[PDB]
Amino acid sequence: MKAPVRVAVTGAAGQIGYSLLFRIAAGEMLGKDQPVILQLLEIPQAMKALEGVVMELEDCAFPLLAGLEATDDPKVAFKDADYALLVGAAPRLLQVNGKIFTEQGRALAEVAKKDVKVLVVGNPANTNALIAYKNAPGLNPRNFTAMTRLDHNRAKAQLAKKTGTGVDRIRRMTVWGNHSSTMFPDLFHAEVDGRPALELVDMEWYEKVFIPTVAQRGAAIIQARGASSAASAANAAIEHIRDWALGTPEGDWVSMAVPSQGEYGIPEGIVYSFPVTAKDGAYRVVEGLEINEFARKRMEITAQELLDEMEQVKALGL
Amino acid sequence: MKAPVRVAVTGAAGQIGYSLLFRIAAGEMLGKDQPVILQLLEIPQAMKALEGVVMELEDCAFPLLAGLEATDDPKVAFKDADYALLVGAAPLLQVNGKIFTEQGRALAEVAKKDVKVLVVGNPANTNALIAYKNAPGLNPRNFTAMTRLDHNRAKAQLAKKTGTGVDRIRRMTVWGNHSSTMFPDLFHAEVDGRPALELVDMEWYEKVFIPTVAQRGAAIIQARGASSAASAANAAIEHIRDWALGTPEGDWVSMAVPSQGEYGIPEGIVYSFPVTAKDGAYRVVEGLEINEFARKRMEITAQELLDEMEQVKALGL
Repeated sequence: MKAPVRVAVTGAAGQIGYSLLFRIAAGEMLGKDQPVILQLLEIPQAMKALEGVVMELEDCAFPLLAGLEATDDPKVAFKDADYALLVGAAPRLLQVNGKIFTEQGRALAEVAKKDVKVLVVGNPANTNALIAYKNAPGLNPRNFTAMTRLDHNRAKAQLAKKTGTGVDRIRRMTVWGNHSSTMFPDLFHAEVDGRPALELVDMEWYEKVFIPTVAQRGAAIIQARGASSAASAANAAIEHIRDWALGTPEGDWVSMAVPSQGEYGIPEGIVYSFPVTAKDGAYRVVEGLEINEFARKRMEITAQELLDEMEQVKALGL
Repeated sequence: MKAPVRVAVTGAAGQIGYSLLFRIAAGEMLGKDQPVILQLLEIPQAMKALEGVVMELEDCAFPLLAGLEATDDPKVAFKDADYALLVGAAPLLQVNGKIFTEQGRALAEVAKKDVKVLVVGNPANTNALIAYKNAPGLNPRNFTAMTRLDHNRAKAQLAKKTGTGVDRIRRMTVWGNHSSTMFPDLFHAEVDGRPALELVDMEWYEKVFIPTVAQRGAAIIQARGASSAASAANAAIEHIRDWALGTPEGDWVSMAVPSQGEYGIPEGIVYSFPVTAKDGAYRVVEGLEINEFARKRMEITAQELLDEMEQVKALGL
């Protein structure tokens, strides 16, 4: 019934975009009652391939796809966007990523809706989201986020498997920090069918199996498939946006990397994964948690990495 | 939260699978209240890649994915299957003969008696034929092939031309099979409750629409450097979904199903008809007036499928 919303998506002809766009047009991201207009962006070199993706989207005959355009100019892609998924990044320099997210930052602040919701997916996501909101004058910095939902989902999957519990009964999972080898999956607050996770697993498995498995999971899939985890990444992005926009379940929370306002003693400014609830299009960092020494030490090590990256970005005036 | 159903999918680590499995596991195919168990089949050389796909599905934390296994053994993949999506085919007629003879047999041996079978791998109509012929004990009526992609392509082209939403287009039909000689039918199709030819003309229908639909797959390969995996997967999902959950009232879809001899289509071949579906059963729309322009074009694929059916018999498949 609702009026259409505009969804901008970059890197739209790449593997993540190919897994992402069809499910967005199907209504899996914002609901069955919410028509979407897709505004897709690519580099000029990939525009030919992007037109092929457009033909396929058309070929699904999606009833919620209320509009569809493809461009290589950010000021057209971001034009009156309500949502902006920044999937495309440097092909793998902090130089290149810097120029992308500065350009895309100012473009968003130029032509997007004032309360546009921004999700950075391309790595390094946390620092790219930093560069982006930093160069987005007039836009609330808190509308800029980066994705740790995949680590979140990966962590949850390993816990369900270990405890013989369905994933739908795993709640209050948390991944702190950035999307990197220093990320911290937190089982001290996680619940398995209403029991504390560490009632059902002990510390040695946590430290020696669970944390390394989640942290190394991307490399394993690359090993098996000969390609990165596009589909589970895209599903993660979809859920990141969906929970942000439609709300988190009562009693639960998710991981979102957001500009730190100092909570849990995390340095201000940097984009950092927190436990969050979301309601009516707005997230709130979950307060009132107790942080022990093991958690604290690992949360600080991610923070330091992010602080290192921030001071390096500032070293280039970005 | 109904009891889970088992869904078998072959060629699971291929491009179409990679687009398929995640939407299925999410509940897009059978509904949000229907848990599924995915039983994934690949060839031995692809099992390593398939394990990667398994990891990825797990990493989505899908609440409706009640189970998940990977195997290179059809008798394992198809065990107690309620649905079977036969996506993997030859990467010729000999090779497909072996594949779909074996998979028809596996299905007979171990799948549910009322297992709904969808053949996606090309040439789908004949592969479905070989599979139902080698499936003693299963109903031939449950063996189907996909023409939903062409159907959907055709809708997309009619919508673009008339400037209306795709949701105002109903009763599209693509007769025959997934091939260049397929027949998209505008004589029965409707735009906003009006006959399509009151909104577009015969010349455009003839010289633009029909070849545009037939050449579409090639146009996508030319653009992406790869085939239509995602829209193919989407067509497969809707094929099953409409079959399972029913078609909208006043509407119908295309499905290639065993012909019983109607509409001048030789009996026994699998052939795309306009069909409705209600309660997991499909029914060919009957009593449509067919004109000679259409009949002639339908018979091209009807006769080329009949030839394939005879050619398959001569090879004892």
